[PDB]
Amino acid sequence: STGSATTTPIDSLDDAYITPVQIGTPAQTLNLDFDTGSSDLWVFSSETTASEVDGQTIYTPSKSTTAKLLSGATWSISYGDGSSSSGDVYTDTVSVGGLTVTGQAVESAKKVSSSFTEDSTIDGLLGLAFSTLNTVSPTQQKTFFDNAKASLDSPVFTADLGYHAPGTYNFGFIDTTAYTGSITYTAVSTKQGFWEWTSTGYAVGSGTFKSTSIDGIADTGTTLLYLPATVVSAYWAQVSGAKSSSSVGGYVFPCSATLPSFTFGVGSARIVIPGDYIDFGPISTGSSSCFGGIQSSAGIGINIFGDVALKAAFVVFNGATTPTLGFASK
Repeated sequence: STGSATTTPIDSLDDAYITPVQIGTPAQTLNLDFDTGSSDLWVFSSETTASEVDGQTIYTPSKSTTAKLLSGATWSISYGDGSSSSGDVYTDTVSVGGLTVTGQAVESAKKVSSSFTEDSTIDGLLGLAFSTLNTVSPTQQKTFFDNAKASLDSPVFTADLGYHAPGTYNFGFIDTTAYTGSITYTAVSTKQGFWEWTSTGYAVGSGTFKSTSIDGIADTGTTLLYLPATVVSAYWAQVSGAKSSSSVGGYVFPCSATLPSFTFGVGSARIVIPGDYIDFGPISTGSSSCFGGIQSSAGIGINIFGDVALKAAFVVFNGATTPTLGFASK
């Protein structure tokens, strides 16, 4: 089998991407944030505290004839950005882009943190990291990809995120028309439950390539590109007027400045992030100070190749017995 779904930026800055997902019988369609950095499929629901729902579409398991309470099961997550949520668990039928899983754990939120309430466009998350990070207790549950894997034509999914435009998540096949050149594959460590890999280095604009190992994760659920302070300092040094602002909490720059591209290495191959991808607009409405899309990972404890980086590539998440990551230009 295969599946193919369009993924759409939630706003004009590509702060996140939503993908429609069919849950239950009859189908309830929710727009979920596909997140290769986490491993829970959780949704706004009829069980969510009323005051914490503000425009989201909810899953109502009582209206799904295929829903079954996973007795005794609870879940609770606190993301790397101070956001959290918790609740109970149902198993139900979940379809993405024509690909159907029966008995998928659907984690129904009783509580969500304010940041989720405040984002009306995101109805929940669909985790695509490794199932070892799933938070369901007492019995950890599998991700949508893990459950689909053996049925797929090939045990892979691909992320093709757009810049200020829709893109595509495919399951079970590689669309050879969606990228240029070849796909370069690179080793993955699953030791922290992430799609974790080592970039071979970077370049700033037309500058010379610096060969250096940068261990980090491919994370569709993180907006920005978080890299070591040395690397980030070297980037913003080439933007006149750019400064790191403690009050804002990162590098900012005047919108009149021209942003250089940023290149990262995948083996001997090179992915070029155009300068425009690194502009995240005024820090506040009407400000001439713009927020940067490349920021320091110091104090995160891990480097994160988020949407800023991934949307410059066609990315293969290969779930073979030994997982690997593939990157192509597009």
